[PDB]
Amino acid sequence: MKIHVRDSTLVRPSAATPAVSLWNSNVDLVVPNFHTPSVYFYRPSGADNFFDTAVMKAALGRALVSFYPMAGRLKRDEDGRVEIDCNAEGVLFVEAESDGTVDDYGDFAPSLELRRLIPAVDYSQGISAYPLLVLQVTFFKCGGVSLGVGMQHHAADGFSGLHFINTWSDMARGLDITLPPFIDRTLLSARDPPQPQFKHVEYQPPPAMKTYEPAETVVSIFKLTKDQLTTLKAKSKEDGNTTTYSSYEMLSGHVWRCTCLARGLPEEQETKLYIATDGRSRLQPQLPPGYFGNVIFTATPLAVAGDLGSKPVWYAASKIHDALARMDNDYLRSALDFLELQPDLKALVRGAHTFRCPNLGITSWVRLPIHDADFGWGRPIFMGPGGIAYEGLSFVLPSPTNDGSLSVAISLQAEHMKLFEKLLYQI
Repeated sequence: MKIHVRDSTLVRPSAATPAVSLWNSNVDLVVPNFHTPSVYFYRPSGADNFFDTAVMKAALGRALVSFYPMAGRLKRDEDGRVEIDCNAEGVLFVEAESDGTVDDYGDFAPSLELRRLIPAVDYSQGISAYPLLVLQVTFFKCGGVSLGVGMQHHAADGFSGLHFINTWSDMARGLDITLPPFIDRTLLSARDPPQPQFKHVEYQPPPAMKTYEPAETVVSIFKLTKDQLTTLKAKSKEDGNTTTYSSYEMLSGHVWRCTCLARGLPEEQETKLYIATDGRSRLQPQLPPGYFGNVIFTATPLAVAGDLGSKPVWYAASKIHDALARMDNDYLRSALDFLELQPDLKALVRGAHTFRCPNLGITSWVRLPIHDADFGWGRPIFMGPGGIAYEGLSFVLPSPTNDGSLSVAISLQAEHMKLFEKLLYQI
């Protein structure tokens, strides 16, 4: 596929905004130095102004008035802590055309081909050189469009990112803002003095394999029907168990169990699962609605591969449930204090090393309004991560339709992926 840039421009807020330095909490700092990628695809609606970029950019400028740190730059304070200079220098907006088609992406498995639909960022010129948000509208030969989004993680987590994109699309459709963002991350300050309660399992080194060989990773995506999910949830009754687990818990346990078997892990091999969890739900007092920043904490259940394999899915689901249950306000506040006492927070950012065999990360977007980004020409037919970076990461994506199906997108070694698919459908 050939992609050709027609125009690129910095879009600034359409009205005055505060000229301030925005503090980053410890949760805003334990994030990649990258732009988190996501992509939206849209089919032609028949309209004559399909994804008119003037409509797009005007609505973007309005949205940036309320989300003004999105238009800022990173800088460091005197002590070297990264903060957001809310200088309204603007967001990058790229209009692109492609000699390919939306059909060329098939089932939209989030391979690294999607990265071409998001603007590239040069990280070699220091942290202030690039915008915090980079956007690309690509016009395909077939008439379809992709919106590619690259969001610098210090500014916001997925929840705030979605808040922004859906606000933007509302404004493109002529609406006013539904949920004003709340901008003040000092609500997530550590206690003084920091008083950690635990040696937080989520920042400890994961189990290892004892040998490594090299592995290319493939990315696939698999749909599970409503019927299949219902059947899966009902397996909680297996072996006379009477505790019920949620569909989320049962599916994540199922994926975990399937990954272990697909990878042929030895029976005694330990495995750690990393589950992102939104603290907005648990922190006390309630964070204001529309809180703008990062509030993602990690639940990390542990198991033995042989036990996951030889026991019902609800065994894995129970581990997941317990690991999530313990993350109440006290535990989240503990984690903030734990971070405060770390000497180097970027050392805690998880990479490919974290999610290699035997471990796994599962991110669920099933609860989230990811398809509400209707800019006036319809909801997307697909929304996903813009390329799963490495082996051992998975995303659970709700259907764009109301058929109650979902998709598991996952990155595995190629020899593992085929067994994985077979096991996933043994419901």
